[PDB]
Amino acid sequence: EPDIAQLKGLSPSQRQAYAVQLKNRGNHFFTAIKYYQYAIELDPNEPVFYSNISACYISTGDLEKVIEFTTKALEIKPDHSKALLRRASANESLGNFTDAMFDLSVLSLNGDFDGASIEPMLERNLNKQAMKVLNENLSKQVLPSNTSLASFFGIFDSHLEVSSVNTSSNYDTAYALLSDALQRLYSATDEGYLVANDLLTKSTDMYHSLLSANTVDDPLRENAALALCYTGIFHFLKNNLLDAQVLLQESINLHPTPNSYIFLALTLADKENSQEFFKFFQKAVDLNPEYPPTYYHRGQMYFILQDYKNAKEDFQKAQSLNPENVYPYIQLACLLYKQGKFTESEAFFNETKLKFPTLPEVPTFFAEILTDRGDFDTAIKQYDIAKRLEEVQEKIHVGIGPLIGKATILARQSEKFNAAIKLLTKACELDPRSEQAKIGLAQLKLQMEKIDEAIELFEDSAILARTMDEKLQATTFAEAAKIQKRLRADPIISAKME
Ligand SMILES: [Cl-]
Ligand SMILES: [Cl-]
Ligand SMILES: [Cl-]
Ligand SMILES: [Cl-]
Repeated sequence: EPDIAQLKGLSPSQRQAYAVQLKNRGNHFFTAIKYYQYAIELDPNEPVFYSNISACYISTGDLEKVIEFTTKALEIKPDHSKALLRRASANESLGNFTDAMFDLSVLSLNGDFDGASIEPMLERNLNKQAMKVLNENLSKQVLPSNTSLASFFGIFDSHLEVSSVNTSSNYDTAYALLSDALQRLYSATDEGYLVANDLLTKSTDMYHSLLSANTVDDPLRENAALALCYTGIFHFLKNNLLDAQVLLQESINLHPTPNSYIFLALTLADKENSQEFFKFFQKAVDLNPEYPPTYYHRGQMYFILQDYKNAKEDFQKAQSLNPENVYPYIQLACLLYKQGKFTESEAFFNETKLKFPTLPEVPTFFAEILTDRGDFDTAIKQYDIAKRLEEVQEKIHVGIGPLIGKATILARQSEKFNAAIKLLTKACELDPRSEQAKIGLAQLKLQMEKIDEAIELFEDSAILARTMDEKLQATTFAEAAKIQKRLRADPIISAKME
């Protein structure tokens, strides 16, 4: 109704004075947008007009307009508390979680606001942003670390496995390759795992071809089942659960074996419903009640489930079937510890050490328990002993586990900080597929303000991580650090961060 174009043609002072009057009218209509817009048309240099309009759009629910006009207020007064809080809210609603965390971060730098009163919204936006990025990445061929692989295959009898290839077929022209793949697998070396993965795939292809012919042997079917079994579990280790189940069932259909059932159970495992897991292991036991790895793997599930009695019996059975394998001893000692029986656990570890004096598995798992007890001094010494034993072994036993355990004690103890960096850097070099090593190193990079390097280690770690929870954890660290990068990139912000 007032003629704004006409008022626009008046002197700056008149326009400024008329604009206050227009804004005043707007404030009344508060009982509005039209009058604030009029005010802005006349004097675009008053943040009050923009902040007032943005309050209108909150009322009307126009989120995009709230962003537009809070931003206009903030261009003039970048620490306008009301505008920062409104823009963060609208941004959170629109799914712009990074922009919400940036404005909430700037807000906290205002000493008028208790950091603790803003942290819950920073945290909520961070978790939303991590889940957004994780889901995007999931929506749009790498092995676990050599340390993890040595651990996974540690229970099996290397010589038994390699010898399980049948040389009596009249049709099997492929078995030398399967024999080679298993020899390389059970070498427990860096080269071994890489080689095993490619050679098991190639073997499986060759068996798929031989099985397609009109003439096939039982010895042949058994070798094909064995290739499929190990290729299946490699799929599982590569986080390809679907192709894992397919090949493992193919294997079982050809020639049911304990390993085939153990590997299938592992692939489909879920502690929150256990029934199928235990049926698969009972069938594995049926196929060979004297096979130690069946009982050991079932004991681990009972352990996870806190069925300590059944876990003890299964580990004892694995132990009695193959007393020369250190793993059932370790788990028995760990079982004692988790039941609050540290003194018995410690005695069991000491007896195990006498039986296996050169194996770093013993001090490594014992150091883990001491760390859990807060006995950081003694844990360091046990990690030191494990590290020295590991370095001199021919095979991988505990891999970089000791370097990680020691660095982690040193890093949070706090001089030693450089010692922690050197340990974790060595660990990353020795076992480049270890997400544990990358994440530990990234945490220290953050503390010395190498944020770009942190981000890269975190993101690489999420791609490496196997479980959804571990992928989400590493994504969360990456997304948090990207916010840090963004804040540090503004020198005014960065000075206030000091
Ligand atoms: Cl007028
Ligand atoms: Cl204005
Ligand atoms: Cl999350
Ligand atoms: Cl080590």
